[PDB]
Amino acid sequence: TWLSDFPQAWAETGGMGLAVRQAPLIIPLKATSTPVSIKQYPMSQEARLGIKPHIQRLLDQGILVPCQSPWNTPLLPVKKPGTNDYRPVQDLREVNKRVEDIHPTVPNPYNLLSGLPPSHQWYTVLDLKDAFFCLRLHPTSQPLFAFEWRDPEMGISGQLTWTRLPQGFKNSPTLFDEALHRDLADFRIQHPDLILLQYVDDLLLAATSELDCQQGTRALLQTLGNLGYRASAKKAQICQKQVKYLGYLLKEGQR
Amino acid sequence: TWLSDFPQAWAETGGMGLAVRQAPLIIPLKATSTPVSIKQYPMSQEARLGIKPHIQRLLDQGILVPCQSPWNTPLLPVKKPGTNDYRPVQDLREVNKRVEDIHPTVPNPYNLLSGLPPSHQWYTVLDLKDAFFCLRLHPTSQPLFAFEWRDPEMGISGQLTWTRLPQGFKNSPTLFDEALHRDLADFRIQHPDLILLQYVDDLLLAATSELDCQQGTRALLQTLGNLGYRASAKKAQICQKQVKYLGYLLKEGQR
DNA sequence: ATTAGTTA
DNA sequence: TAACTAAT
DNA sequence: ATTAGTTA
DNA sequence: TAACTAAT
Repeated sequence: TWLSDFPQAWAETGGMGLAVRQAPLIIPLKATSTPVSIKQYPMSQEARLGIKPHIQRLLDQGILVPCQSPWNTPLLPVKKPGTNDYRPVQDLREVNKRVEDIHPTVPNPYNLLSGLPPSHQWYTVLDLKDAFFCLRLHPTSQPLFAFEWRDPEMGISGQLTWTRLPQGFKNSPTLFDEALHRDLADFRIQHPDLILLQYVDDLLLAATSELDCQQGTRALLQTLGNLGYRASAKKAQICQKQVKYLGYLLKEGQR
Repeated sequence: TWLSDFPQAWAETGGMGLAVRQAPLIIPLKATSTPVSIKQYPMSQEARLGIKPHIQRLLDQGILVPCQSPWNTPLLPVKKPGTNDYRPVQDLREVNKRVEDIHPTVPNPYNLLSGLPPSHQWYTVLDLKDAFFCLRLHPTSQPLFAFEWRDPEMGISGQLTWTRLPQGFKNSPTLFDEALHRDLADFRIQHPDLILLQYVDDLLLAATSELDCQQGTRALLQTLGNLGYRASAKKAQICQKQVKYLGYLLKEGQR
């Protein structure tokens, strides 16, 4: 039961993550950018009730905080089902347009896999839960991602914003990927034999013997939990010779 | 009055033309071609009355003759005005598709004009009237261009066809152009100095002195009339230093 | 609720 | 040009 | 009356 | 995809 050996490493028992070694991120704007404030589109009580719990939880976790900002983007009530539960999706497109571009350093899955040697048949796959939220946003950049929120009967003043790298921000994947690479550089050095593939929040650890893939996995989980990241114990694929990774099925140095 | 000096050369007084030196044309079909017979689209009495005179005249001139053929294309009643006189336009497209292609030897106007020297400022422009009809169609090729014709009260059996190169046939421009070039080759040889440009039925004669452009024009008209072609005395532009040719205005070695 | 892009 | 298609 | 091609 | 545009 790896779940018991490494409590801090699993989202199930380690609590929300926070990459303690990473300095809060500063988001540079384009040279000519000025704040854009888009009024919130009227939302139905149904959508609001559906979204409320999520907002409340984020506030209690400190991921969302009240604020007053010249920036504002609309919240979209998206129901994953065909007519069930909602989830808040923020339309950060006008903000993305005003933020300075950075080089896309995340390798496409195909090329990433080309780094998998035939010798390592034992793989481990971990998915980091709420990856972006583990990265802090510098207070000077937080106002950029503000949106409107209310409760027709008592509630928050008006706007809330993120204290962590938000979903929907064009640079979140790249910044997370680069941050985790910095945090796992030492681990790679301490395990010259192991093969560690990273695709934003999806990790594939490779090894020759179940002993390696096993001892290596223990070190990774311990390392991850220690750095402040959290993996999904639910979806975790430990020391297998066949696993699903990035939409592929790895089985015998194949796919 | 050039009209009196050369009666045979003008459509106004020479009668319908007929290139006596040109052998009746044989139209080769593509390797796999089979006859196409498209029934005549119902025509209104108005259109028919409008077209009748033209058909009658062509028959009297021997340009149209009765026939029975496995080929048939529809006649289209086209009124050049917005609601006036009609003219018969035959849709030979399905026939054009079955006829073997030939190389397009007619030069585009731009390139043709590039053959105009600065030295020749005196030009003459002649337009051959009913050019295609001056070329005979071999009896073996005539059936190809058949169409339906009737007179609700006495008339022609059913189909008529052309005995001359018809309008609407994809190769008519090229074949006429090549035929006239053969008929005017000698004239070019007998007038090394003169500049003769041909664009299907549009002729431009160039010269240095009004004497040349004049004596040369007399020889051309005489030659043309003698060969069986006919120019429009109406639109004729004799020995001028400015003339309209192929949509251009020639004035001083310009345009 | 919008929109950048692709298809009909 | 109108419809789709995906995306935030 | 149809149609091959180009634009909306 | 619908409309045009030219052409026979």
